[PDB]
Amino acid sequence: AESHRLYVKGKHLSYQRSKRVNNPNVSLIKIEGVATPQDAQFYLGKRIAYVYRASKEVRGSKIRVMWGKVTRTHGNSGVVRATFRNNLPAKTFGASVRIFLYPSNI
Amino acid sequence: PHPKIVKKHTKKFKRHHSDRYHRVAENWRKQKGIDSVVRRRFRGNISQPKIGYGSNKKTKFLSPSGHKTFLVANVKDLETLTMHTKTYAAEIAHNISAKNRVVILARAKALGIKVTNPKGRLAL
Amino acid sequence: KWYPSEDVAALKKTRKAARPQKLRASLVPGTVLILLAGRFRGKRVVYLKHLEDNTLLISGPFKVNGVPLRRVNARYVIATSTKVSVEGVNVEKFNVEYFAKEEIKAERVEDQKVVDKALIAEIKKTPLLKQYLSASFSLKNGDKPHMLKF
Amino acid sequence: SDEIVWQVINQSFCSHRIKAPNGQNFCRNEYNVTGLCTRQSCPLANSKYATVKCDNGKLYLYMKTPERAHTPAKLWERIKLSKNYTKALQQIDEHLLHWSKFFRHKCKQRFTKLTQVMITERRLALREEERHYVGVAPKVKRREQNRERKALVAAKIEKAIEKELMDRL
RNA sequence: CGUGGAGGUCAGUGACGAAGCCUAGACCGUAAGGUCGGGUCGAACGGCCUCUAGUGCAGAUCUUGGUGGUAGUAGCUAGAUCUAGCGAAACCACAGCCAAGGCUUGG
RNA sequence: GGAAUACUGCCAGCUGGGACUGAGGACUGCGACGUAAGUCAAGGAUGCUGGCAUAAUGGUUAUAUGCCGCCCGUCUUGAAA
RNA sequence: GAAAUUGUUGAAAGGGAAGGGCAUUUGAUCAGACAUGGUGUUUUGUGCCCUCUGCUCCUUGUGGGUAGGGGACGCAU
Repeated sequence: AESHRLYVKGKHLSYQRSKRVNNPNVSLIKIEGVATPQDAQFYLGKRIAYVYRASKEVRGSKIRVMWGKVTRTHGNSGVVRATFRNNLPAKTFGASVRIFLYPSNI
Repeated sequence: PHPKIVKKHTKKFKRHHSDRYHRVAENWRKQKGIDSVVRRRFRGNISQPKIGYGSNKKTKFLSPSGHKTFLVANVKDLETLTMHTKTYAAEIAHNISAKNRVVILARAKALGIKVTNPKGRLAL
Repeated sequence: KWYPSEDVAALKKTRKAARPQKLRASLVPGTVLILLAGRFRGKRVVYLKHLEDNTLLISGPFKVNGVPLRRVNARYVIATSTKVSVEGVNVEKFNVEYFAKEEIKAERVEDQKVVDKALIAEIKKTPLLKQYLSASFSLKNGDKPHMLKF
Repeated sequence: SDEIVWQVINQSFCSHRIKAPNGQNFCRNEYNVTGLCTRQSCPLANSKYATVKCDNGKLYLYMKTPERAHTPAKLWERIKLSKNYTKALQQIDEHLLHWSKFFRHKCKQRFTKLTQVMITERRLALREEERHYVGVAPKVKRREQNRERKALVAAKIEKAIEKELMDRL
């Protein structure tokens, strides 16, 4: 096919933060097409994978990934807190985060 | 096996202003100045040592690989470990020569004890 | 057959029994499953048997889209609504052991053709449902899997 | 009496005791089970005791009692033990009879371990003839490096090459 | 916990390299501290149980030594203000682009 | 006249989705279902299956980016300077 | 042969600051088992096993130590 995308796309935004103290445990995620929390409830628990490049070829491929889940809803507009294993670099606020579809429970 | 080994705090504490001065060293010491920021614990300053960091009596003193450490000199000394090969692992005090290490090695594999620091002073 | 020789702690009685799996409502054999993960990702296969290790079994049928007989975990699969008829297909010929392992073992191929024929012949009873298992699946633009109905 | 000999060993020092970096302190006596000098394993304060020990032969169960307490040159009795792990264990819990559970429980273990040790040492006797360990003294190092450096320096190494090539021409 | 010496004890360790110092190596201690791996070095040294002190450093316009910034400066010997050569000190927590609240909010 | 619906409530009613933890380490206890033997969701988690030794992963480091933190000590504590 | 302090070579950032705290990122970089078995089952030699024959010391006991002639439980295969 032309389009093999199996994953909704999204934007990384912030770490969770107070007005001053951030808490870079849990990235906050914006999801494309979710405008509302009850839309979120579908996504909670899928596997987010942040994907980027490294010019030094590591495993035989220069494309690297961090994985992680999506835990709970955030705010009324449908931000969704995700926590990766190794926290997102904060180099990327507003970079495209991919939200796969599985675990699949419907 | 053993529980999962958790340090509670893995970063060595440094002495306030250690780096801005050499005449001050890196070994933690208290701040007795009643005005100081590190003593009164203002936000954003270094973290004191305090008891709550004390680790888990189960896994305390455990080296990562899961054994403990016990520090031996001659073979007659490691023979105390015939019993515990599952808890203690023994390593070879620095001043041992390269003559006797190889002995503690051979005999320490026969007993099946883990030596944390083989390869010290020994080529092939 | 020695004595424990260095004493350890005996376990306690673990009170957690092993109780059989409860599949979700939307899986009954013959659903068209879309895969999610694996080299076969995003394809469309047919759900036949629910094995005993808590995974499903799926066939392409390999004659069509390339997916052979395979064991596949329940959670990574999306369950469509479009049924078929499995009833004229044998089942029990294989289970966890048939997939235990240690190129191709000609037997495996044989079974492949066996289920192949009958099953495909069943599929030909529906229009286009032949192709619909050939083509891959993918989100298109604007697609909103929280609004979709599979 | 014995509890005193203990408490003396638990405040003053034994000739032998270790105090590993964690809180616990071994007992390096040749004769004891468990190798930790604590009330019930320290052979010096018991007066009734039994261990297992290799001779370079098989594994003699050594025993003592109160009665030879004053006659050390011969205090420890001794027994050999079979090559049947099964029969061994039966010999051990045989001789020990109403000796309390400690020594059957543990002595059995020391037997198991030393037997395994034997078996290993037997394997390792048969293995890896190759690549022995070796040390190199420090001044051996220093000497080698320098003398090498001078070796190269002495050979301008191209003059040889070219002159050999003019040769070949 | 650590430092100097002492009385025991490890039949402790040591020219096959003791101390010491370096370390973008490791582990242990919550921490004081500890223990190993490389590297340089050359002759003594350490752990446990106890004794005894001239025993623990950031400060003292601290003492003594070494160094700097100040600066090749202010300047003073050959050459025609220039050049060459020679060469200080006072002072030094740090560093000094704005404006209003007195770090913050703007430029 | 006759039902219904919202509102506040009740349930020792049913059921789906997600997260974080798995402390303890023979048995003893309280129990529930059992014809009984036994069973069990009852005094703290187990099973299955995947990846790995030119390992898996782990670290130190210099930088990066996000937010936070100004110069220490003494002395009148109060423009706390 | 330490530090302060300086030179060179390389790294890295910088143009308006250095330093610290929580967290990952990227680069470099280092470590990363003489693990190589276990439970059996069989074939076959040998001997501390079997059967003869002794000898010895003493805590004289449900003990050690040891020799020779042979034969088929530990060990090797």
